[PDB]
Amino acid sequence: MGPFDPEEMLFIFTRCMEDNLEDGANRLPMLAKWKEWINEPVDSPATQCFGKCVLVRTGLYDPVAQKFDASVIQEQFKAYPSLGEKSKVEAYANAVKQLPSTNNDCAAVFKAYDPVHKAHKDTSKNLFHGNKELTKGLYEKLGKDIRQKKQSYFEFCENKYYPAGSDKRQQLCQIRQYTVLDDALFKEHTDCVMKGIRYITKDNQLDVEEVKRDFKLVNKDTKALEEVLNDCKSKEPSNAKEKSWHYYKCLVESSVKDDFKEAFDYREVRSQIYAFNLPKNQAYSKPAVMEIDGKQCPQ
Ligand SMILES: [Cl-]
Repeated sequence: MGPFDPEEMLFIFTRCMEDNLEDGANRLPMLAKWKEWINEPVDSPATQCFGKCVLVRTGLYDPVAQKFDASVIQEQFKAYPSLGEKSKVEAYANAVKQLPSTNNDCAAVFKAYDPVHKAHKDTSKNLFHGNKELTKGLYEKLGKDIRQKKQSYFEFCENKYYPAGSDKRQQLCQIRQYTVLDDALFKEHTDCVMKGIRYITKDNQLDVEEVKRDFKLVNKDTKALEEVLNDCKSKEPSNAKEKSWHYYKCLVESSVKDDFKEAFDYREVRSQIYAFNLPKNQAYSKPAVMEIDGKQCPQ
């Protein structure tokens, strides 16, 4: 588990908040605290499950082992020497290592970790891209090489593989209209997108639940999707680097293609603001039915 870059941690925090914030009067007060690494109220099931969510996605809590795991702390510090002081990182890792084996329920996981969170707040916040000043500097260093805050993930990938001002830019006319290109460049670009929206994991595996999540958000049933994906999986290519493209092509050409395009389009919109749904769950409405950088597409 790990290391995680700033975008990866932002994804984790915002996803866990989206899934765990209450839907009533407590929503905004809780959001204001959790955003600032204040895991309160400690007695709230919402806070407890939020905390467990973050710990599971980072690998600090291993739900299979039913124990905490400090390995990610060392992986994180190795990747980001500027974000920790060795003695402090070691003290934090030690505190995690010495936590007892803990049941895989929100309350138990949260209660066990909370003392560590508080005793090592700055250490953990700095290391895992929660320090606003440090993270701003890292985003500047990375520039075009990482998806930036408030940037469409699709645009991040497009700009990497089909850069503005290049003879490649024109291909976006076809790409944005769901034309499935066959070349190595497009396969890499599609890997960038599919991994960026988490349809494909870091180890090139399909995450059916993530695709389903996006169907449900556009009010589409997922039974037909699951059947299509099962068929696509039965014909999965053996070369790891082609798996993202394989699933993209399969979905685009399948009997769920229209629902897929609708779901994928809305995911692109939501990828522009990771906190899209946090102040309040936003209602989805199908956009009314092309230009690239102001230039008219010939198709
Ligand atoms: Cl964002």
